[PDB]
Amino acid sequence: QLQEGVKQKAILAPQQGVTRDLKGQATALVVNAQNKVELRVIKADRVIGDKW
Amino acid sequence: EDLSNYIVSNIQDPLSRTKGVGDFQVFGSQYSMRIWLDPAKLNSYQLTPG
Repeated sequence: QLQEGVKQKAILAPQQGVTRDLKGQATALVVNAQNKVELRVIKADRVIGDKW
Repeated sequence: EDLSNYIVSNIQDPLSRTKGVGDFQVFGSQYSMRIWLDPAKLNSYQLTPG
């Protein structure tokens, strides 16, 4: 397991929080500031234990 | 094609279980794992599509 690089601004979405839709992309459900659920498309490179 | 997959996936199941509806067709069909080759990468590795 070669080690390289650090990203000082990274986001770790949980595995239960992102789910593949029927096309093949990754979609996660977010809420707004107006309190309404909106869908956002996700691309995910790595896995670290239990987070994307 | 996304709409045709959505039809064949989950509006064809309740539609045909109703009474009176006979045979029917849909415009297009379901998805397929479409694999896009490129000839530069096939050249780079000494590969052929066979």
